[PDB]
Amino acid sequence: QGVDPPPPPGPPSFTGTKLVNDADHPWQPLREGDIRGPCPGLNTLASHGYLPRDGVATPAQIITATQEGFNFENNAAIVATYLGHLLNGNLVTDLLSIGGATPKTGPPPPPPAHAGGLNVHGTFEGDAGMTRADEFFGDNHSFNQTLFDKFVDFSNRYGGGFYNLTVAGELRYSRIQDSIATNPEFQFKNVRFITAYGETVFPINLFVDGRVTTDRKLSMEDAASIFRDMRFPDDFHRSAVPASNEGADQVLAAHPWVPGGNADNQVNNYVEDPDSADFTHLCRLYEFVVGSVQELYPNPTGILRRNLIKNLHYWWTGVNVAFGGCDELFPYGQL
Ligand SMILES: *[C@@H]1O[C@H](CO)[C@@H](O[C@@H]2O[C@H](CO)[C@@H](O[C@@H]3O[C@H](CO[C@H]4O[C@H](CO[C@H]5O[C@H](CO)[C@@H](O)[C@H](O)[C@@H]5O)[C@@H](O)[C@H](O[C@H]5O[C@H](CO)[C@@H](O)[C@H](O)[C@@H]5O)[C@@H]4O)[C@@H](O)[C@H](O[C@H]4O[C@H](CO)[C@@H](O)[C@H](O)[C@@H]4O)[C@@H]3O)[C@H](O)[C@H]2NC(C)=O)[C@H](O)[C@H]1NC(C)=O
Ligand SMILES: *[C@@H]1O[C@H](CO)[C@@H](O[C@@H]2O[C@H](CO)[C@@H](O[C@@H]3O[C@H](CO[C@H]4O[C@H](CO)[C@@H](O)[C@H](O)[C@@H]4O)[C@@H](O)[C@H](O[C@H]4O[C@H](CO)[C@@H](O)[C@H](O)[C@@H]4O)[C@@H]3O)[C@H](O)[C@H]2NC(C)=O)[C@H](O)[C@H]1NC(C)=O
Ligand code: HEM
Ligand SMILES: CCCCCCCCCCCCCC(=O)O
Ligand SMILES: [Mg+2]
Repeated sequence: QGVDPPPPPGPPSFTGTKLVNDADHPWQPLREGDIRGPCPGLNTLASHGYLPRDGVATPAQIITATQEGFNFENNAAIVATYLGHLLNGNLVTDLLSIGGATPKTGPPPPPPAHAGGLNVHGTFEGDAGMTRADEFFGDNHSFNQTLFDKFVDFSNRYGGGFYNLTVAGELRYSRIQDSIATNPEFQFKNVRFITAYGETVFPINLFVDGRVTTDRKLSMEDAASIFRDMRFPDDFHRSAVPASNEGADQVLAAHPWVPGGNADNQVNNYVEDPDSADFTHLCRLYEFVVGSVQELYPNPTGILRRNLIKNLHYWWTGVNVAFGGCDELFPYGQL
């Protein structure tokens, strides 16, 4: 009949480096029914058993796994997790697929809500990723070797054969240009505009071994291991401090860019969207997503309403800090 969802975990008691690829968290191959998706972080945590190996988890499990496995900073974890859960999870069973649809999330919600997982395109998952292709081309979730070859090429050209912040700036812009030129449905606004800059520094801040204190750069071997194989590097130690999107501002500054998309189902036709969230208007992202949730859940009652109210509040607790203060919205009132 349903779960009563607990508030998110706080930061871990211990926030230093440690071995995370350890005997208790072995890489294992996929079994029948195991779900993986567009996030290499969550994929790796699932494939090492930091998350349930089937790739379906509670918000609380995701937050603790990202903290334990990578030292993802607590508020960043809260912002990402409840965004994903509100839009793509089952609020009654409190389960989120890190990939596509699965009976493992339990009885479906009332449409147009779907609990279809992180693979669902258009409000969270979006275009111009590093190792995943745009949904327009037919597969937004699988590793794409051609795109990884470009990652390697840009690492050779700008990072001495490694991925570093200079490479991130160049690759992000070039990937936007690829999508402008080839994807007539290309969108780069609202949630995606914000998440696309953070995702380009996560490999530097979180995939580079935490024992490396200076000149942080990711080898192509380690990159392939995580992005393709969902496997921690041998002897991997997590970041020595909680971390998330440090340096994302510099990635944007290297090639200033404005939220928008290709208009009128045509390539090379990018039009700015002045109403979109951007990095000096972050609260628009909060308002936009609350609106999206109302479209998914036009008139909830009972346990569904209760769990929506709670999850919206949990998300706001992270957003309020991460975005430097946003007025909380109450689309369904209070408990
Ligand atoms: C991601 O990874 C990449 C790749 O690893 C990494 O790139 C390195 O980035 C750093 C900067 O962040 C680079 O280091 C800097 O290089 C600057 C450019 O150097 C060129 O020009 C120099 C200046 O020349 C003057 O004099 C000549 C006359 O001889 C004249 O023609 C010019 O017009 C000019 O006036 C020159 O010195 C330099 O050449 C030397 O070094 C090369 C070897 O690279 C050698 O072949 C030459 O014979 C010569 O010894 C080169 O041609 C440079 O200006 C800059 O200098 C500043 O800092 C140093 C010390 O910090 C001070 O001494 C100096 O006063 C300056 O203030 C600095 O050295 C580095 O070269 C990149 N490496 C590679 C391989 O690309 C990114 O940083 C990474 N990103 C992150 C975020 O980590
Ligand atoms: C892995 O990921 C890669 C990279 O995203 C996918 O490859 C891309 O696939 C798409 C779809 O086939 C390609 O898009 C098409 O590109 C044509 C132009 O290509 C040239 O120009 C680019 C640079 O701008 C070069 O990189 C490329 O090598 C070519 O020289 C366009 O003409 C096409 O447009 C036509 O169709 C659209 C859609 O209907 C219309 O809007 C247009 O008006 C037009 O008629 C189209 O956009 C894209 O070029 C591919 N990129 C690369 C680098 O290969 C893989 O499919 C994917 N595969 C898997 C399974 O891993
Ligand atoms: C906390 C919960 C998390 C959620 C809900 C989440 C969700 C997502 C989603 C939906 C994408 C696809 C983005 C898109 O196509 O637009 C993505 C990409 C990504 N995530 Fe996660 N993520 C989380 C945590 C993490 C962590 C901890 C890391 C790093 C350790 C990470 C690293 C990445 C990277 C690098 C990408 C880009 C992949 C690519 O472009 O090739 N994420 N994530
Ligand atoms: C891929 C996981 C992250 C997705 C969720 C990120 C949404 C907001 C990112 C941070 C934007 C600025 C906030 C900050 O700097 O603290
Ligand atoms: Mg994507």
